[PDB]
Amino acid sequence: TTALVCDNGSGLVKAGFAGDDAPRAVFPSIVGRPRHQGVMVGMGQKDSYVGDEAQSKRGILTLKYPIEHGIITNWDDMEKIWHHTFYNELRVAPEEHPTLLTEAPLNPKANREKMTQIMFETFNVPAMYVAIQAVLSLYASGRTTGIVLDSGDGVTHNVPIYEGYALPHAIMRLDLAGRDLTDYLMKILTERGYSFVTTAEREIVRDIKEKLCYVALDFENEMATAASSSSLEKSYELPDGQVITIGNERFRCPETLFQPSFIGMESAGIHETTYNSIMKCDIDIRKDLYANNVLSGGTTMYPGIADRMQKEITALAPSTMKIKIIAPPERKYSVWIGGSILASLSTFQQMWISKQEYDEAGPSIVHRKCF
Amino acid sequence: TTALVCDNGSGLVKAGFAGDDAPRAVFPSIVGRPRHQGVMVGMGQKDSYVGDEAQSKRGILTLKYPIEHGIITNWDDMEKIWHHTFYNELRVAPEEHPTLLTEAPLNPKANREKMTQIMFETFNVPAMYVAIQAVLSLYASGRTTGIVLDSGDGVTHNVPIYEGYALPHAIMRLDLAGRDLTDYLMKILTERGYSFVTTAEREIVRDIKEKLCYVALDFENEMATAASSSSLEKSYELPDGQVITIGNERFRCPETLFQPSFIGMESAGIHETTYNSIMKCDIDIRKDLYANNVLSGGTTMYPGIADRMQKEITALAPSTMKIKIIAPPERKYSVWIGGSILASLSTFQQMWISKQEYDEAGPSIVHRKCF
Amino acid sequence: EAEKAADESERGMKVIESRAQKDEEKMEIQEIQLKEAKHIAEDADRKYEEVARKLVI
Amino acid sequence: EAEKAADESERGMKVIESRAQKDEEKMEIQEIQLKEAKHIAEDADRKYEEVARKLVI
Amino acid sequence: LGTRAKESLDLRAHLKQVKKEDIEKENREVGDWRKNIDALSGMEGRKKKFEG
Ligand SMILES: Nc1ncnc2c1ncn2[C@@H]1O[C@H](COP(=O)(O)OP(=O)(O)O)[C@@H](O)[C@H]1O
Ligand SMILES: Nc1ncnc2c1ncn2[C@@H]1O[C@H](COP(=O)(O)OP(=O)(O)O)[C@@H](O)[C@H]1O
Ligand SMILES: [Mg+2]
Ligand SMILES: [Mg+2]
Repeated sequence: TTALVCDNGSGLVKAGFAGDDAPRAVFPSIVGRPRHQGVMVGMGQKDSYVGDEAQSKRGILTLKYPIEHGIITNWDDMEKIWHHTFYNELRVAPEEHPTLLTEAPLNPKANREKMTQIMFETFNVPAMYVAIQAVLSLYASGRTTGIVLDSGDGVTHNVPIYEGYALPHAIMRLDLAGRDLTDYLMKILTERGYSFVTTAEREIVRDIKEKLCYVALDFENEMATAASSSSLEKSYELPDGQVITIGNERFRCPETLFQPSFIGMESAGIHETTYNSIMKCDIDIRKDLYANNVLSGGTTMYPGIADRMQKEITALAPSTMKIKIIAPPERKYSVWIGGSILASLSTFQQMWISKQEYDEAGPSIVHRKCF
Repeated sequence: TTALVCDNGSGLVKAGFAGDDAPRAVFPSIVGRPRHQGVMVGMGQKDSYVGDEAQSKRGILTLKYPIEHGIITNWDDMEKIWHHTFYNELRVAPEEHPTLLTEAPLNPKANREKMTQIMFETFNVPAMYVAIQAVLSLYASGRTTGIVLDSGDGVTHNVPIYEGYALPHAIMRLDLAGRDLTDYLMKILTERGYSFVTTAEREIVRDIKEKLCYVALDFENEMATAASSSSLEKSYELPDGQVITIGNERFRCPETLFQPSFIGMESAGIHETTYNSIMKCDIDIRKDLYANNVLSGGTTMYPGIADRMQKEITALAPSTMKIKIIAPPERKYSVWIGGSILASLSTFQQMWISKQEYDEAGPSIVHRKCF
Repeated sequence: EAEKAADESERGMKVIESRAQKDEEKMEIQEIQLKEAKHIAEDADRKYEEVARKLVI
Repeated sequence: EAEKAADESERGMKVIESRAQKDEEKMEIQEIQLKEAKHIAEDADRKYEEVARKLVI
Repeated sequence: LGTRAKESLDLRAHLKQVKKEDIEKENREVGDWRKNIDALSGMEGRKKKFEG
């Protein structure tokens, strides 16, 4: 039979059968209970709208993501999300399909063990396998080397790989991602008068960020230009009218990636954690990693980031090496495409964690040889 | 058995069995004791004529409404009105019929508790339920969202509802209604020479208001036109002859709705309390409320109000949203039609306040789960 | 009273008739516009595939 | 007779209003679809210009 | 698009169906009853009792 390549993510759940080009169903991972009282009788009001249904009734819900930073903080809601994904968005019972979840690097063990225990006890799948979210993104590019920066919505991690041999001592995981950029944008919008507070209006700020923000090639020059002319002010129409005008908030929101001091984080930007991740590698594979830097994940879709990052790394790196940044147009679904490719391989067909194996060793089987 | 859908109202009591299209008996709610001496013996003169009987002998009575502004100020008279409604206008003993009263929002608790205590002790009904007068008017329109402006004769209230979830923090109750318009019309008629003082002549002024007054589309232009031409002066024949001619009093009486400063009230008109009630709602359901504005209640029957209100709200609201005002031709009985629909539902059949429940918790049961 | 009510009811009926006709007109206009939109979309899609091929080469 | 005339006019009015409301719903659907189409157009143009830049470089 | 339109239309149909059932059950079944007379023009019977 065919395998189910699910990809929990944090912000958008992407799923679909193995062997295709794009995920079959992509929908936000939010579960929102209603918060008001409700007076109409017999309206058929449910107790929790999940997935894309709660992005249409969000006016009277309190949306809450079940995955904070890679890790899962609310297991009941995550179980509800998985149940919805299997039964309503794909309509395939899990009793007859292997599953291939994905997990960020350096995550707590208990999260992974609980994930496998749920998949084997509640949904009762035949066999499931957990894979690191960066190796898949490297599969999708058709490479076999390279250092991949997978800046998702929950957590940004940077896994270097050479000739198929991952370097476990050079993984640099940073917890700045799309959600913190949304919060920072929502916080700097208040400097013009627009106040978004409700958890429903966070979605509106996210839409503003997606449609308007861009990464500046040079920050100081853009700050000077936006403060003199008015060629940058782009307007946007809220879900009820009252258009708003975003000035130099456009390139200040995604600039937080390269200067995490804006949101008070100490660490260095995504332009310098990649160079540090390279320098921890051996001295003889640094040229190949320099030449095959891969971008993935949703947050790396800002217009103009593949040039800013290349300029920064070229500034840091030695002058002789060639710096090349691979930015495929299908960046958002790169991890899932790689997952489909991996699940479609014949050599991989014996790596699944078969159910009888789980029955013999318990949920701690995932840390064992079947990784 | 069938349920009795009574609707106390203030000015017209509307009642009838559940499941029909129109109330069976509609009659003014006035109780008038005779005031003169009376010399004929054996004429069979009663001590209080209630309902529609006192609108024919009103020449020698002192009519007094038992409901001032939604609240009930004279419980003995209200009990008399209910007794008349049950026994003479419907001729069904209340011992064998559930009842569904209606109550304005934000009313004193003691009024509701006394109402249920009367219905359970004096008339001894099997089970009664109290419902907010605006949710029913939303039922009758066949919608499930929308903000309903129910401008009755006692009190005008504006309850917004979305997807069946009422928003309790956005109810704007204003005490200007048809009765104050009658008093203001009676007060401005004195500018031509016609003086109505007796409580019986208030009914004549009410008839004048119903048959002649209309809401102007633009107030200043109408004031200028009525002061130059004479195309507006419509005449009306009193109950004894001596026709009267109403000039620019025609559109000045119902204009008080949009400018409550005429009768000295501070608050804003019904055109601006609706917009304020909308703006208190969440930012994502404002479009739906804009598109589904519902009118109900008797006082919203003035010829030309559904255009003036739309013009005013379109002036206030953002230019992109579409403003639509639902004004069904059966406006007056909208609340009662909705009450019949609600009482006819199967899902609602277990929400009644059964008598044994009242015996166990006292009259304070109404504020509890059985709302 | 009945005859005046009949006149007004026919008034409202005719008003709704005319409004519905206008709406049908707008519906068909938006319909042809939507078809044009779909065709533009397909053309853009083909161009996209083409340019991707060129860039890969 | 007049009452019956009024009733029939009412029947016509109710049916025609049902017609008009359905047409309006259709119009709103067409509006959203047109919006989506223009959105497609803009994103296509942006990506195409990007790939043009990369091609030339 | 078609699925969402179908769902919204079905919801509107359900609400209007409930309203229409409400219309069906009690519309004129106990509706307008004349309960009047022909004014009895040919009645030429009078009375000579005045106590009542
Ligand atoms: N076109 C875009 N432009 C800018 N940011 C985007 C765009 N699309 C998605 N994002 C950001 O990326 C996030 C989605 O990232 P995604 O790759 O789905 O995370 P995950 O790894 O959990 O799947 C969104 O929250 C959004 O903030
Ligand atoms: N055709 C009409 N035109 C103008 N005003 C009216 C008309 N019919 C009723 N009214 C006003 O509305 C009042 C009746 O309102 P109603 O809806 O019966 O109040 P309630 O909510 O108490 O039932 C009357 O006092 C009258 O002033
Ligand atoms: Mg990811
Ligand atoms: Mg009322």
